[PDB]
Amino acid sequence: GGTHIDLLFHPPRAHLLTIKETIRKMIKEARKVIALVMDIFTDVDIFKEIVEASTRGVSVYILLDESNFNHFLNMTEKQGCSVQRLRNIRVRTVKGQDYFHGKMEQKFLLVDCQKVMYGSYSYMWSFEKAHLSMVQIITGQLVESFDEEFRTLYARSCVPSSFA
Amino acid sequence: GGTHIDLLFHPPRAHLLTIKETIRKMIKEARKVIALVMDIFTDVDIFKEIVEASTRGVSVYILLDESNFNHFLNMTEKQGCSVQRLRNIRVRTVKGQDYFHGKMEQKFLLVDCQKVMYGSYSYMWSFEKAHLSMVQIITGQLVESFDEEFRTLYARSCVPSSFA
Ligand SMILES: Fc1ccc(Cn2cnc3ccccc32)cc1
Ligand SMILES: Fc1ccc(Cn2cnc3ccccc32)cc1
Ligand SMILES: Fc1ccc(Cn2cnc3ccccc32)cc1
Ligand SMILES: Fc1ccc(Cn2cnc3ccccc32)cc1
Repeated sequence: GGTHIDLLFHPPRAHLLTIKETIRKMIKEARKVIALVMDIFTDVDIFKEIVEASTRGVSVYILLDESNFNHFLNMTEKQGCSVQRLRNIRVRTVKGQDYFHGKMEQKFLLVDCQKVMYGSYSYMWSFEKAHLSMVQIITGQLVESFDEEFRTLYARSCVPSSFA
Repeated sequence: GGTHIDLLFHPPRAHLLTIKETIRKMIKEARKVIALVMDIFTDVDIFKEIVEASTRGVSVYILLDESNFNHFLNMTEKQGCSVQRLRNIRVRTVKGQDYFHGKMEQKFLLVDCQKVMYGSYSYMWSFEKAHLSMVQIITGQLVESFDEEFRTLYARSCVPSSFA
């Protein structure tokens, strides 16, 4: 029981799918649980995929950096898709130490305790159109460490102010 | 010939050294080559460690995101340590597509083609004092993929404007 890792790139290099298509595919194929940790989440296509997973019965847990959470909120309002009236999705924020706002600079997508996407790709249009990035697709034993990290971050997260 | 990965955290969790102490240690123990890919590099302690490696005879290659390269330049000026009169260090910039500046959102430290630190820790004071982050220490076969990525990024890099 070891670990397997493949690298994907943006723009793509020697693989067939873009990182975004891979994210959308990983979400489409979720059966049970999506755990997501993200610094900025404004990408509407990835959001729609997540909402769709939630309607299928997949439990979705999202931890967002506090300082950027408004951008996600704005986007869900645009999409006419309040995350509070979506039963299967739960969202909390994570912050670092203030001095200047400290941030959660972590991101990864952890699906069905089976597969992780970890890297520098944030869920924003600029990462499709403008930025160079890279991710790892991880399976095997190291996925349990991402599971543990997700739980550790959740334990230090807060209910976003917005939410009543 | 497989791959080994350990995780480090900031703030630290179940390991003795901080990520920064680990970065400084990895640089101290470099024998031959440092290859560094960084989005923002303003941390003076890590810089001093790199300069010191260079004086020992270690070849140092640094690829920085173009849009933030001025912050690195500013810092080297403050430190009275021009990277152009340092024989063993070479620095080029990498950019993404413009629309709004596209960025190289990649970072990793690759020492002696043996060990990689990959994760969300940027070489700035805020990552010591303020932000939550995580890295992987990688050895074994996957290190060759970081070597290849470093070379691919170098091939798409430019001489920084500043430099004559
Ligand atoms: F492992 C866990 C799985 C679910 C919860 C409960 N929960 C509620 N909202 C959440 C947001 C992000 C993450 C978790 C969340 C706790 C731990
Ligand atoms: F799959 C794609 C392949 C190429 C592009 C457009 N493009 C070309 N070079 C790029 C560098 C960074 C970011 C985007 C880039 C978008 C999607
Ligand atoms: F693998 C390579 C190792 C060194 C060079 C030559 N070079 C000169 N400046 C550099 C900056 C960053 C990286 C490389 C650099 C090319 C390829
Ligand atoms: F090794 C260290 C251990 C703790 C601190 C100070 N601190 C405490 N909690 C933090 C969260 C995010 C960032 C810094 C933090 C600095 C260095």
